[PDB]
Amino acid sequence: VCGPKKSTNLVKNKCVNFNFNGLTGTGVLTESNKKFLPFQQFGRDIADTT
Amino acid sequence: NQKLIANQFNSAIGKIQDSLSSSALGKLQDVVNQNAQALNTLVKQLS
Repeated sequence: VCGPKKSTNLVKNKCVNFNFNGLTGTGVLTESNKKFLPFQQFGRDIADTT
Repeated sequence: NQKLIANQFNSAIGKIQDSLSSSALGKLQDVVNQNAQALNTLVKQLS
């Protein structure tokens, strides 16, 4: 039981600070060609970086 | 024996290709593998 959690709108193709549902970072957001399975939330690579 | 010597050289050069199209460059592949393994270990230490 807690309060509501506000949201701004997402901006692409420029350097931002982001916060997707408790996963923070900094970088450039761009549309992708990867296809997740419908329960997966985020992806990593070999060195375990998001 | 000039013609015999030239023929022996030509066939010995021709066997180097067929040996390389089969590997034998392990001493150069080791250096690449070791440097990639070291960078990967450095990056995984951040977790």
